[PDB]
Amino acid sequence: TVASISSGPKHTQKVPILTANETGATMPVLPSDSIETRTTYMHFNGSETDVECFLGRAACVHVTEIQNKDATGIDNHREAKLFNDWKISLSSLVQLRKKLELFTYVRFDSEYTILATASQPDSANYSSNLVVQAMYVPPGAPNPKEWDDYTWQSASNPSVFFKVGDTSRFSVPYVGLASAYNCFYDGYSHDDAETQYGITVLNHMGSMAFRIVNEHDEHKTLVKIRVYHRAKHVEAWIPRAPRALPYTSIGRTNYPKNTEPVIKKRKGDIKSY
Amino acid sequence: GLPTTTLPGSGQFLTTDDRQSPSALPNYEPTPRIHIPGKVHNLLEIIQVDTLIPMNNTHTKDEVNSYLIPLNANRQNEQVFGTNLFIGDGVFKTTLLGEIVQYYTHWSGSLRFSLMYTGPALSSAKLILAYTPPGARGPQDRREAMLGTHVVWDIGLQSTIVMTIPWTSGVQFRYTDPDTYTSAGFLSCWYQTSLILPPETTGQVYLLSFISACPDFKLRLMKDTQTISQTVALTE
Amino acid sequence: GLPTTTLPGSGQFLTTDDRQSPSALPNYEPTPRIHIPGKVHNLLEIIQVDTLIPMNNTHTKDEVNSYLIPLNANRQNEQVFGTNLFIGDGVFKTTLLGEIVQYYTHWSGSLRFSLMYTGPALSSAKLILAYTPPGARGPQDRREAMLGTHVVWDIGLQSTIVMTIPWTSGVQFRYTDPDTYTSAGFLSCWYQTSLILPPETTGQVYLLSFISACPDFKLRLMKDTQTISQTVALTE
Amino acid sequence: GPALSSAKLILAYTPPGARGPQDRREAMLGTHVVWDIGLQSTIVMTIPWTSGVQFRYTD
Amino acid sequence: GYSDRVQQITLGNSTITTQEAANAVVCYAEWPEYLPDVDASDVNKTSKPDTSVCRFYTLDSKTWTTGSKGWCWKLPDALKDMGVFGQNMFFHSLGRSGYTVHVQCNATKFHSGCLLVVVIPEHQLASHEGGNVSVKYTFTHPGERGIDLSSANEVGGPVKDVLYNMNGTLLGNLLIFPHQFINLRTNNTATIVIPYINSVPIDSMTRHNNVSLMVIPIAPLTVPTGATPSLPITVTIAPMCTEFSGIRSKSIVPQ
Amino acid sequence: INYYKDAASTSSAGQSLSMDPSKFTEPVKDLMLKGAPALN
Amino acid sequence: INYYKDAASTSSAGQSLSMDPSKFTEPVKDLMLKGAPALN
Ligand SMILES: Cc1cc(CCCCCCCOc2ccc(C3=N[C@@H](C)CO3)cc2)on1
Repeated sequence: TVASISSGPKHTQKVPILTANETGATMPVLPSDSIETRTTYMHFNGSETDVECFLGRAACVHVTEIQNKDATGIDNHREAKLFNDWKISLSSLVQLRKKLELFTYVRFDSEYTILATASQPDSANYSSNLVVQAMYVPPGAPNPKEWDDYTWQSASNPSVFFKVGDTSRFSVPYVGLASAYNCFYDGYSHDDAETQYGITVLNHMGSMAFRIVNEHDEHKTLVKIRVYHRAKHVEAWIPRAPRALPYTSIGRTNYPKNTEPVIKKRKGDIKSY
Repeated sequence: GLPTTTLPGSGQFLTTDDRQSPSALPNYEPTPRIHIPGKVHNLLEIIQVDTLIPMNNTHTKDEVNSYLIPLNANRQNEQVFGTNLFIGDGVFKTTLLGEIVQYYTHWSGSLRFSLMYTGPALSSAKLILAYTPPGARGPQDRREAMLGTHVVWDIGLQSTIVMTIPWTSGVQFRYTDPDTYTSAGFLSCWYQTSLILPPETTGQVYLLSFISACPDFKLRLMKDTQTISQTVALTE
Repeated sequence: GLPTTTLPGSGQFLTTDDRQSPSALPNYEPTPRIHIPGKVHNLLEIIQVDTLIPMNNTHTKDEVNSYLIPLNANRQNEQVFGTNLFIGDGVFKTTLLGEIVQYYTHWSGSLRFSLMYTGPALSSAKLILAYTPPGARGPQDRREAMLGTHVVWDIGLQSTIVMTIPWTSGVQFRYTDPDTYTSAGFLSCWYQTSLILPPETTGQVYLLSFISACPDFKLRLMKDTQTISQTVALTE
Repeated sequence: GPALSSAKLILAYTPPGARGPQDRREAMLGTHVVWDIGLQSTIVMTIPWTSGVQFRYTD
Repeated sequence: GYSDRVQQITLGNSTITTQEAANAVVCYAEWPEYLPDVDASDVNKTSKPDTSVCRFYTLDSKTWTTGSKGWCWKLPDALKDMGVFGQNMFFHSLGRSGYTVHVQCNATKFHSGCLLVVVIPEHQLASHEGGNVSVKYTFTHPGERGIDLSSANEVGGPVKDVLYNMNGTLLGNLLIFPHQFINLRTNNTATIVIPYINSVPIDSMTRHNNVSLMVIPIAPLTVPTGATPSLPITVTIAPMCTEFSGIRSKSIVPQ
Repeated sequence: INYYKDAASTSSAGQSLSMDPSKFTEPVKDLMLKGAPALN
Repeated sequence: INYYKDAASTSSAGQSLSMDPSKFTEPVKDLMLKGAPALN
């Protein structure tokens, strides 16, 4: 492939460099339209800019935490982190979010990796070996109330059991209701005067519940869960302007008030180098 | 039972590896795809669309006005604007090109810089745009500027002029992030003759300026952008 | 010894994975199969059999009577019953259809709603059944109702009427569990003319109503049902 | 008008049955042409035959 | 003698002529078309009013003055009240449509000024409150009036800051969306053909707008000496290939 | 070799090697030739 | 590839792709045609 062809002096009536940008086109002008060039080859394919590659590496999408401790006398397991739960989403953390929102609709399979590490902040004789159980609780299915409810039987709901310190990995097909996931949605769930605006109403994916299977030892053990997400088989439509201001909320476009100028001011003139 | 040996790296999680995994939802059938206009396949497809450069960066809070390069009637010989070409920083940095370049470590290729004139139709002007390849200082006067890559632009019916910064380089890749060794030059613009307004007309006229990449362009070695960060996880 | 590397996920137990295992009972011979009528292969086979809907839900303890929709002689213009179409909740919820839908997260397809009349043979009646697609409120009078999907039913020799709620939807799947965005409409029924009883006869007559799914139907993404739970393991 | 002036007009035909339009919004919902005044000096609007009965009296 | 410059668009019973065009944009290089069966889901036969809905509606005019910040209309909202298009809209459960948008602004060879005319698929607005405040319905359904970016923040309304596109992105990059400029010195109209863009084959026309049309002054209007300091901008829009499905009772929407 | 039955479980996809910027860079209705005048 | 000798040790079975609701939806002795009268 040639990156530049050889081109010499020109004295024409045919001027490729004068255009009318009002038309909305970006005319494909090249170095050889306005200087004299020599042949050179590309030596490159643009492999690593493919959208599959761009969205295809694992990104941390969520960090939660649960603890193993005596539940005796706990009136609210959920509240004691005896078993936390997460509202599956892909915008709570922003590195990956800005990347996805370069597109309007996106379609892909997900590969999740879940790393779990334990901490024992206060005096323990040892490090126990805990097994985590993460359940998929899609919307419409009983959601766990205690850390050892009938729910955890999970007879119809996919669940994975792995050890703290290890990693769990599995992959979920594209579960969207439509043909693509909306990265943006300028609508409502119905014509209500006070219903919420945005996509919050659209990515009704449900939540995922984590717990330790082990009963309690004499000390307490903090287990912190990190969920990583990798898109595989990516398809993206309609590019948009990149995110400039900071994010404030999952699912709304809102930016913070009295934010700071995002364009760097010159130290000098327009004329400055 | 077949005998095996495990190598160094067993059990590691590399966020960039690509392997098979069990599906959690065995046998599930995804929604059919329907057709949607606009599919993107490569980021190289989109960095060829031009977008506006806030060249007039001299303000103090972001404003629509930093997209406008002003022009003065009757000045002769003088300089319209100047900038270095660190596409990952400075004026370029918020443009779509600048914004994507920042997802990669290295870039190579030609850039297309165009200026669209917005003055009254009955006015006229001749400007010179000059690209100064690495190695010399930003030009200080047109004489200096005109000895490097340049285009005399004659403002006419055809409203825009497309200047190309041809890839001039020893090393075949430059870093996006400002490197010296790897630096690309300067871009300046001066009156060639001068802007002239028709009667009954007055004041400043402005040029809009765009930047996009030529088909020439290469970007490689993906990394994280300095353009976005956060202090606590967001919630709904 | 062949060199290997283990990946992330090694040692995990995913309740949904499908692999081989050693048999604990090597060489055991299972009892021969004999023929048994009734084999089921797909849950889609059974949700097409219709079952009764406790439409008359207004009681206070479960009774045979909540399966009976009453009809009054001589009323004109008025409304016989109304319900939304959240097949995973409310009247639908205990029906076989409702009961299976609850094992899945998403459903799509047409529903078949039929009414069998049980009044004396010498009586007569004309009813209108109306399906109101998502976007409007439950109809408030027949005029409103008759502008959407409807069937004038003439009570005759042929005892049942089968109304179909054709799949009317933007999005190709709806959640079983009550979602707004995903909601399916309303179903209402009104006197078209009115029920008329023969002489020597009196009181209320009832309609029985059934629900089953058309061959159209799709259910996907299995999950756990809210319809059953427990607090301690059972024993013998 | 002078050559250096410019204008955009809308001409609207309202078929029998409605009143003479009272504002452009009303006018623009019937047969209309946006005319852009340019080099080409004249605009030709056609009142297409809109009618139940195939003849009308002149009177 | 054909120029890129003169054009005629006839759609239904209405025609537009421009003698000073700058080509026309067809979003994503695709022209509006009806919904194919292979892509269909709802089993209902659809209604295609054709020429009674696919004609040109001219919205009320705006006034560009030196202080203007820009205006924003949403589709199909802007047309919610135009003739039979609008009736069909409130009466069917689902509908689908593409449009031809023609923005008009003429001046003289002594004026200067340049507007950006852009179509943004799925333009989800931001609340000026920050945090996770929502933008109420009424605020994103201005109707033919559209939203005036130089109007004041209101409560439950969107933010109207132009350098941020009403969503946290920079004005400068709107050029990645199908768009066309109106530069008084060149141009006097902008025309964009919009194919139907959605993640579902057909949708509700009232709970979801699928494009915002935005007209933004970028190079300020500058009139000749002692000229009146303003110009009107007019927007005319025509639904094209419209289809409605799931007819019934007639939606009632807030406010 | 896929070891698993479902398609979601396969590794990353392989390069589009599609690449056609014209839907984004030249969505004009009447074709523009480089070198010919923009506005005729 | 089965690694094991016994049939119980193989993975899950593969979709019936049988599907015939008529034993449940139309177990009538004399065949009913849709469109013809139910009771003659
Ligand atoms: C055990 C176990 C646990 C699980 C979880 C199953 C995965 C379900 C999650 C489905 C994917 O979720 C989303 C959510 C949001 C988005 C998304 N939001 C927009 C910004 C873009 O994409 C995409 C996928 O499965 N088995």
